[PDB]
This record gives sequence, C-alpha cells and structure tokens, in this order.
Amino acid sequence: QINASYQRDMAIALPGMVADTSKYNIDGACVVNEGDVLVGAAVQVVQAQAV
Amino acid sequence: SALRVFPVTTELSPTDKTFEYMTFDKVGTAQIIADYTDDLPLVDALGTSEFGK
Repeated sequence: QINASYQRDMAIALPGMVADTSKYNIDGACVVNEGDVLVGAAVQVVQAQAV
Repeated sequence: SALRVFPVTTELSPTDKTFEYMTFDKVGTAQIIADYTDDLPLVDALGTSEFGK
C-alpha cells in the first residue's frame, strides 16, 4: 500500500544539567549537612571550616 | 673536658673566615572531594640559613 515515515525530536534539557561549555566553576569539596538536596535546586552554606 | 665531651670535626680550611648551613620545610593538605571537582588544595616549601665565625 502506502508506506509511512515518522519523526520525533528529543528533549533539549534535564533538571540539573549544564547548559553550555562556557566558562563555569564547580566546588566539589562540599558536604550535605541536613536533609536531602534535589538535583536542580539552589543550596546555601551553613558554615565553612577554618582548618 | 670540652674536646672529649663534645664531638670534634674537621671540615673548615685554615683560610676560611665564615661558614653557612641550611634547613628546609614544607606545607600542604588534602580534602574529601567528589567528581567534577575544580578546586583542590596546593603545597609549597621553605628554606633558611645560618652562619658562623
């Protein structure tokens, strides 16, 4: 008969994903103090150890 | 008893007026990290000297 072809586009982003490769900075020496943190949400600093 | 209680060494030449010796040191630290980490601690070193007659 008549054949059919389809096309689908992927999504462009996920929560907590780095958008570009432009100048960025990541701090890896951080510890979760209380509760759980959602990937994609802002955080706050409770205290920074002096030594 | 000075020359039999404390050690006696022979390194200086008869024509020397002064001498010098040196000491060294270091610093540094480490931390618990995760992947995609951009900041890391660093280390260094020092030095010092003293004289005589």
